[PDB]
Amino acid sequence: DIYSRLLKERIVFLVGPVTDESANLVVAQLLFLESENPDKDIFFYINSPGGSVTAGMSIYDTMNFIKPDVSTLCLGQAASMGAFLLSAGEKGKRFALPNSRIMIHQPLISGGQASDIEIHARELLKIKEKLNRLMAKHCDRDLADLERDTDRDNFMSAEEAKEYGLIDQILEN
Amino acid sequence: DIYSRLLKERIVFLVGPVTDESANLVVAQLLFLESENPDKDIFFYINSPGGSVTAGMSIYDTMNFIKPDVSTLCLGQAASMGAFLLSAGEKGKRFALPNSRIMIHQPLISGLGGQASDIEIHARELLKIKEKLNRLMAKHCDRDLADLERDTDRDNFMSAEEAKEYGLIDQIL
Amino acid sequence: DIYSRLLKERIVFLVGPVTDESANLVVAQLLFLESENPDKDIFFYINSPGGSVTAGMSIYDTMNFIKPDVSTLCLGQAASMGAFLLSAGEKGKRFALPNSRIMIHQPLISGGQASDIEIHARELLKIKEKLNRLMAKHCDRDLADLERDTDRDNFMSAEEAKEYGLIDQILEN
Amino acid sequence: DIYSRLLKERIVFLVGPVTDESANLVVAQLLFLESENPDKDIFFYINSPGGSVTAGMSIYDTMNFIKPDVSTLCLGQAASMGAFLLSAGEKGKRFALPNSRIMIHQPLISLGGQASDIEIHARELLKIKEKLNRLMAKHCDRDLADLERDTDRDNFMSAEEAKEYGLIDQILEN
Amino acid sequence: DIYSRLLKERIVFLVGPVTDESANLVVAQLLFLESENPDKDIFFYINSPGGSVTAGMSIYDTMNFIKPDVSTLCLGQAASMGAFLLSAGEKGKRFALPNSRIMIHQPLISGQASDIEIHARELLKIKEKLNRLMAKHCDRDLADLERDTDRDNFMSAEEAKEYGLIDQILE
Amino acid sequence: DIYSRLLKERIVFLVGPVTDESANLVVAQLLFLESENPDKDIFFYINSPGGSVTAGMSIYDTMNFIKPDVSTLCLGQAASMGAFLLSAGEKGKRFALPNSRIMIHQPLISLGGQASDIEIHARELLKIKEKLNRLMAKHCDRDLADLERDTDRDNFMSAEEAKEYGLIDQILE
Amino acid sequence: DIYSRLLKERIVFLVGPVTDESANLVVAQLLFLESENPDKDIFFYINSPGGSVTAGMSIYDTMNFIKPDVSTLCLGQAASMGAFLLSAGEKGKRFALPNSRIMIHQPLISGLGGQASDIEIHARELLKIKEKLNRLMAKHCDRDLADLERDTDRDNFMSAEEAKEYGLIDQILE
Amino acid sequence: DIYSRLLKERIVFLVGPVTDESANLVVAQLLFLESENPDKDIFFYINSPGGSVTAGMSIYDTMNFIKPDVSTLCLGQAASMGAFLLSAGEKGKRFALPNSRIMIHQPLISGGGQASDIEIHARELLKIKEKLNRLMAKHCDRDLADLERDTDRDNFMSAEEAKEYGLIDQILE
Amino acid sequence: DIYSRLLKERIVFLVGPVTDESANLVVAQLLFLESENPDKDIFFYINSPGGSVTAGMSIYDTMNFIKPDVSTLCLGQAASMGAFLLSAGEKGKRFALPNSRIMIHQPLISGQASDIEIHARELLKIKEKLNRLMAKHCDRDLADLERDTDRDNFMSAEEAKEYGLIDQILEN
Amino acid sequence: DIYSRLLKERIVFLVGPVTDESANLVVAQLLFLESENPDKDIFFYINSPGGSVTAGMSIYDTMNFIKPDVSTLCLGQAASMGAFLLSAGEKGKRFALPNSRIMIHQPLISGGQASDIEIHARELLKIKEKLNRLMAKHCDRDLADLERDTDRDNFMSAEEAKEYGLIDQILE
Amino acid sequence: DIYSRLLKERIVFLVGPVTDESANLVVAQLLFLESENPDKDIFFYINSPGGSVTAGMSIYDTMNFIKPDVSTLCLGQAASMGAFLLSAGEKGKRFALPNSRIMIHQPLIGQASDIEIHARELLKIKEKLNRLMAKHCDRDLADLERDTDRDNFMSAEEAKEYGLIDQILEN
Amino acid sequence: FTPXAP
Amino acid sequence: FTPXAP
Amino acid sequence: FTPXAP
Amino acid sequence: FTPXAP
Amino acid sequence: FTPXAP
Amino acid sequence: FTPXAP
Amino acid sequence: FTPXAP
Amino acid sequence: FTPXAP
Amino acid sequence: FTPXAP
Ligand SMILES: *C(=O)CCCCCCC
Ligand SMILES: *C(=O)CCCCCCC
Ligand SMILES: *C(=O)CCCCCCC
Ligand SMILES: *C(=O)CCCCCCC
Ligand SMILES: *C(=O)CCCCCCC
Ligand SMILES: *C(=O)CCCCCCC
Ligand SMILES: *C(=O)CCCCCCC
Ligand SMILES: *C(=O)CCCCCCC
Ligand SMILES: *C(=O)CCCCCCC
Repeated sequence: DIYSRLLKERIVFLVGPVTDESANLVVAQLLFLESENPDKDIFFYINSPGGSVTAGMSIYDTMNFIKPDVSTLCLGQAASMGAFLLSAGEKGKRFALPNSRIMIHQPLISGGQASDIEIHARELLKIKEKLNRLMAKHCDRDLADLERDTDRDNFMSAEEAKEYGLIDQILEN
Repeated sequence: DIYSRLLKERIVFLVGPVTDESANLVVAQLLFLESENPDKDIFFYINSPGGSVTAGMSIYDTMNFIKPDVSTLCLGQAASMGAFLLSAGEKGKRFALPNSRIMIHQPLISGLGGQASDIEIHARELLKIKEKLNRLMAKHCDRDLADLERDTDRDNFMSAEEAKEYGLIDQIL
Repeated sequence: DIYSRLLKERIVFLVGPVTDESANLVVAQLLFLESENPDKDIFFYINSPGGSVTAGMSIYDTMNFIKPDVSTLCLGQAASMGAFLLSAGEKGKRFALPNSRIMIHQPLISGGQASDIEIHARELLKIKEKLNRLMAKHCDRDLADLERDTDRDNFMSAEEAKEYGLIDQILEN
Repeated sequence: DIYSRLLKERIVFLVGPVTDESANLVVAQLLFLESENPDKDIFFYINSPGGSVTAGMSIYDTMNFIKPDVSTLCLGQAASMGAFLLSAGEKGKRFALPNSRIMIHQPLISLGGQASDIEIHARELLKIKEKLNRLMAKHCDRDLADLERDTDRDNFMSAEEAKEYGLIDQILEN
Repeated sequence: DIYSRLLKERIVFLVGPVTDESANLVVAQLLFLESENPDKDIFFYINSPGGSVTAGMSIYDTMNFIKPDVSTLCLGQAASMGAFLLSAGEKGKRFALPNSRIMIHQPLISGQASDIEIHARELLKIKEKLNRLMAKHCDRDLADLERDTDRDNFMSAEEAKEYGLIDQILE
Repeated sequence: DIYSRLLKERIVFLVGPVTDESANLVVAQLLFLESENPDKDIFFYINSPGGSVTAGMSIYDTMNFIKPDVSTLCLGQAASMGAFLLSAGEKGKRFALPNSRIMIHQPLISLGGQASDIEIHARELLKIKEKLNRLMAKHCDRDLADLERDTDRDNFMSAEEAKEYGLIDQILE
Repeated sequence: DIYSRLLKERIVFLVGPVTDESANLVVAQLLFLESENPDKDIFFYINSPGGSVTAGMSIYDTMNFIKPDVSTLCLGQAASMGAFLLSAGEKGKRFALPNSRIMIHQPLISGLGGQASDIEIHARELLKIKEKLNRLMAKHCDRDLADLERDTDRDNFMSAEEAKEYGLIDQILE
Repeated sequence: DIYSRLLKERIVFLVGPVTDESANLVVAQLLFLESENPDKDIFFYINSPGGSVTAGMSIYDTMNFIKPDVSTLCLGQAASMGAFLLSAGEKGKRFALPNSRIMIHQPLISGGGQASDIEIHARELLKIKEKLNRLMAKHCDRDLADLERDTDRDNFMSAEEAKEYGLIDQILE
Repeated sequence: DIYSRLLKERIVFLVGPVTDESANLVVAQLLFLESENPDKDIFFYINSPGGSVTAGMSIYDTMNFIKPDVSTLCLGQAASMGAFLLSAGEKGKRFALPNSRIMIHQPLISGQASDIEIHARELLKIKEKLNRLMAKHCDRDLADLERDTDRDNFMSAEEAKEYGLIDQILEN
Repeated sequence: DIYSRLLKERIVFLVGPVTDESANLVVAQLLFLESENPDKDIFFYINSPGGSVTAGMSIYDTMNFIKPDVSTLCLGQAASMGAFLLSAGEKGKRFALPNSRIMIHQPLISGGQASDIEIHARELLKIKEKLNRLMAKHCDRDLADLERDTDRDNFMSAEEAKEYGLIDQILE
Repeated sequence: DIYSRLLKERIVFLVGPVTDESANLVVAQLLFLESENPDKDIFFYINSPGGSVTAGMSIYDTMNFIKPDVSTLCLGQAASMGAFLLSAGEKGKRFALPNSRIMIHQPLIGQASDIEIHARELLKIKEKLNRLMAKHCDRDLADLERDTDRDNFMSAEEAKEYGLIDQILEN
Repeated sequence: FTPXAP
Repeated sequence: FTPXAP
Repeated sequence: FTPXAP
Repeated sequence: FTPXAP
Repeated sequence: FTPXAP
Repeated sequence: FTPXAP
Repeated sequence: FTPXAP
Repeated sequence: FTPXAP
Repeated sequence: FTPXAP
């Protein structure tokens, strides 16, 4: 196919929601390209509304484990875990297209006994704090910045994202 | 019309789930029976699987506010808020029939929630409801708070004899 | 019936959600009770989770228009529009039972064109500010307090509601 | 019941949607109150999100035909046909409670089949739209152009904005 | 009751759809009001979107059978069978309110070719009966009503008076 | 009520489908009117789309057993079993209003299990078909072959066609 | 697969309902077989409960247009449009298997629609389809048009012997 | 693949219900195997619950038409039309496995309109019932009356009962 | 598949509803066939109940833009947009099979009064456009097509040729 | 097959709704064609009713980023984001077929707290403002013009789209 | 593919429900493996919750008909007809993995005449299944009538004591 | 409905 | 509605 | 709602 | 609820 | 189905 | 469909 | 199933 | 679509 | 997307 020809050039796509299946598909391509050449950069193109935090963490840990720099690029949108993975690119190599959209927010879901609800509520808050801390690192900001700015849905243009620290450059016409 | 002949004898029934509707019907009868005679006992017959925590609390507060002693009697079963109201009768005047059933447990939810902040808020409210119910029922039973925390962790089914030992009723008719 | 006969003692109930039917039934009883005697207090008993803003406003304006003082008492719970109506009682005559619950929050919703969504969003934000302003009046607090404290679901015990300025007295056994 | 005892004082309620069945109940009561006394005012209390145009016209025309002045009062809300009937009270006797809400807008629908049939129904809807704008302009003493402009989308009004617009005459205060 | 007091003044209402049930209640009141006095007029107030043609025909035949003149008045709307019944009032005594709506149209529907022909043939007969009778009401021809009900025909009170379906508009 | 005053003039209605419920309501009224006066005619007004053949037979056998003549009149329509009952009136006393409609057709259902059971019910359906065609041929003074032909499919008739057919006697201006 | 190997022997199948899809699939194979040899017969095996009149009519016209004789064979059943197409084979080359059944009937619709004018229109088209099929199938069977008018009035089930007696096929294979 | 490998040894399967698809696939393989070698027996393995009568009849007539003897063998089960096709094998070469099950019954429908149409289809079903009994009597070398008695309701047979009945010849090892 | 072999004889099929999806396949085949030889006719076999107006228009404009004559043939039926496309074939090269049927009709369908009016106008523009174009295809007066498409209009092959909608019925 | 044969001549299709995958297929072909020759024009054929704004923006940014001119052509229809992408072609190289239809309109939607509804309403208006401004540049008109003319559904003939500035030339 | 490579080693899988479709796939592979070599064992791996009795009987009769010994092995579970087929392996060659689960039970599922017929047919299946499995387990029939009365869950070791498998494969 | 029923 | 109905 | 309606 | 409501 | 088809 | 289409 | 089928 | 696209 | 990715 053509997508095979894009992988030939070290381009990996994440299009649509991040699920266990799509996440593991990205992981397989990352490991594969590093197998083919551990010394050339990889280009991770992201147009995603988000999805499973767990699946995204699987992509994240793979991006950081392999030797090659993983450049990230947003086309269309990078929202929630998609924005998370975008900000996780190699610093200096995180890009967005001019009319791309970035959105970040605290975790949201849509249980049983009071003990169980407390357990899952506490787990969700750990996820919230972990995601805020990692993204504070990505953006070179104070953790209080991300706590404040992800409280509700935070929509950003590419320039607002460049200024926030989530990407580095905006690709231009 | 049979139910009014029993109300004239100061018998009030709670049959079925504790809802805002059934709860307020009991409150009106409690207020009615007090106005007719603030000096004679009221007899609150309970055959209920439980229901709304708040709706039951409106019954509870009325039972404690009025001048008459509210005697409680369990027939069939008294579960969750049904058991709570049974244990809330005047001490010395909480009764059960020989094959009645009592069950107590911590609160539970059918669903829930959207954002991590919101789920955190409702987790706390539900844990507050849990601790309140254990504290109050520890007083009703003349038992330690630690006992009730242990004994509502999961569904706790009791015979009339197990309920009398526990402090939840006074005698079996 | 018996709700009849509590109405004979100038007690009006609001049980369950606030709807156009619940409201105009309450408004009618208020007009009737004022007709029977415009100079004796009326007692508005509230056990409600909330409902329609416009229907609650119809009770509210009726409570303020009639000559008799409208005392409010919360039994079970008064949440959202129900808590708004509770706070609207004559100051000094707003009551709660010991295990009552109060909850307040900003407006909530369960549009087509962007122009139409813009319009309905203004109407929703106008409603939010109006409700926050009026309750700041009811509670003798700053608008910023109500703005801060209705941001998410805010559950209050009877003692917290009295501190807040939302009720005047907790009734005791 | 209590609603019966409100009818003894010449108050008629419209609560909830305007339907053929709610409309004719109101119409009958208006004829009844006129039958009991053609010379005393009638008091039309409105809390409605709107409803059927034709059912609303049936109430409207009765208000205008009978001898008694029909005073109108908004509590809660008067939207779409509810606001129309609100504005239709005897001028000087249209009231709203302080936190009442008014909304007016052009007709809405949710259509059928052949292009001929759709042109017929669109043309009828525009006639309905134009009639409602003309009549509302008269009730408010404004230009048709105002109501054409101001009903293009949902127009929510506080009680003071409705008095400014000409839809009511006075806000009833605490 | 309010409706009993209106019936005492010889007012009969048809509000909402024309069904066998709503039709027979009107038919019962017509026979009753004639029973109470065969020499006073009856006043038929109509606010209806239409309904069953057969059910409406039972009202129509009853209106034409009894001695009292049945005046018709449209408030709100009289559409389809409701308009048919409106035009059937005593000529000179068919009224509409200023903002009333009248609508007339040909019949509407929502097996074997033989069975399909039969029901098509019956539907066209019903269409022709309704067009003819209403032409008689309006003092126009069958061809007129065939043209003017071919698709939905919405009419104001003045258009309905001009068409011959009502006589007068009440101030 | 209104239907009460019509019954005292010995008018009985069948409005809507012929069901066990509507049929026995007709049968009860027929017996009652004969009870009050076994010598005055009864007037059976019919506006019905048809219905259960068995329920129709209970009305029919009642009409033929009681002492009074049961006149029938069609207003609106008499279709299927409704047309059967219309034709079943006392001969000389079966009427229709000018724009009444009569419809007659062979039986219809909406089978089955084993071929033996289908054979049994097919045979039972044809006996019902022939019984109704034979009986109606007598009502109309026609040959069974006439009714077999003319109920083969739906046969819609004006009042004038029904009188010409023998199904009614005379049309009321 | 096996069906292509059957196509090499100039056998075309119609199995199941006659649809625009199955019809054009058959039509393509008829045109293909004519292209490969315009002078050898084609063998049309039919096991179908019927289906669309226009889709069947598309197959019918292709059978009559091409040069090769189209022999037809019924196995299982040929009902409605399936029976029509069976009867449409070259006279002398229309076959049935011994326990095959043929069924013929007038057109029928699932379920009708719009205004009375439109229903008149579709009834009229339906009766035209009904008459054309009776006329054509009488010609296929060498019978009076009146016979087919009577015999398709309702579902007419035929054994293979009965179909040969009727004129719809020529020969039962043993 | 594997089912294609059984076909080279002249094995044809009927697995599952008898429908127009499975039937002509079986017919196609029968015609195919005959073309390849019209002189070797064909082995028709049947594990089927029954199904369409006309579809089964096309298989049957194909079995009788082609030159090869068609042996039938039951594995799993042969019920209704499946049993019909099993018994239709070449006499002397109809087999079943030791724990195979055979069932025969009269025709059955799951779930019409006018009495004329119902009668026609009932008549058609009874013709099918009679055809099926006669052919199966010939297959089993029995009197028609035996099969009429024995297909009246569901008739389950062991492999031994099936050979004793005449429906198979031979139970394998 | 055999359908490719029909394409080598320059046969393009439209079977079933006219959709964006079926339409663009027809459009693509027409462009390919012009690419293969812009001077040889194309034969468009149509068996369709109609469908999307815009999708049919994309086929239509492609028939008119490419150099080769596009002959059309109706087998089974050509109704609505299918009859429109049939009538759009090269004049003199529009054919029908003897028992095919043709049907033509005005446009059909399945907010705020302003929104309904906008869509009512667009629907009437489409109606008038289709009536004018069909008048050009059939060499008739616009008044004919306005009257003749008011409701569903079923035509036999002989009637379609008489109307100007096709040129010739294939007899063999 | 045929669609890849069209790709050899640097033709890219968008048929049907604009979704993340129909968009990323187009983006992949655009990057591929630039890779094959960064100096020849690309021809983007659009028959689409609209779809995801973000999905369309990815195509849009790709069209503007790559070196080759992207010519656009509307066949059948180009509505909403389909009209957006059509107008985004290289100026001078935006075409439509004669009976093509263009439609433009403001964004529309089919939720939680008032704070949350405010955030999403504001974002919807920014998207509305961004689309109007970008399309105003494509047409050499003003943002205020596009706000007036997208307020409700705006259907345009090919001839109206050229007058408006969304296409340059009608092919006949 | 991977399952093809396992068949080359004379391994056939039965995973999931026993249906007419899966049963005939196993039967075909059994016939194929014997034709490839009638003198080497076949290894039948079972992870199944059960299913159709007649479809399982189809596999069973094939296991007993072909010349090669059919070894059976339970991994995951062998329940209902799956347990029947497990117990049906060549004796001395029926295996289970350490944490497999075995379950055995009675069969489980108109006019009264028809219901009697099917009740009688179901009872025959119950008695045959008990008799055959008693033979497979070298136990007395009364044990199986007692022990399949309700769902009987067995560890690999309880299954080995029961006579249902021969060896548990160690680690 | 008289005359004649009743 | 009088005058004149009634 | 008096004064003044009624 | 007296005293004091009522 | 030969003889004779084919 | 030849002659003549094609 | 051989012998004998096949 | 050539000339001119392409 | 080059320069620079790749
Ligand atoms: C026919 O004219 C019968 C009238 C009946 C009148 C009884 C009163 C309801
Ligand atoms: C028209 O003005 C009719 C009035 C009816 C009055 C009677 C009230 C019950
Ligand atoms: C406005 O003040 C109306 C009051 C009406 C009172 C009557 C009570 C039923
Ligand atoms: C609070 O104590 C209210 C008591 C109400 C008494 C009235 C009896 C129906
Ligand atoms: C009738 O005997 C037809 C036989 C066809 C044989 C071809 C096999 C693929
Ligand atoms: C009309 O006669 C067309 C015939 C096509 C022949 C070639 C089929 C692949
Ligand atoms: C009965 O023994 C069948 C044997 C079939 C062998 C062929 C395997 C592909
Ligand atoms: C416009 O004329 C495009 C033509 C493309 C031809 C390529 C053939 C597949
Ligand atoms: C950015 O310009 C990347 C382009 C990749 C081209 C490779 C084609 C598969």
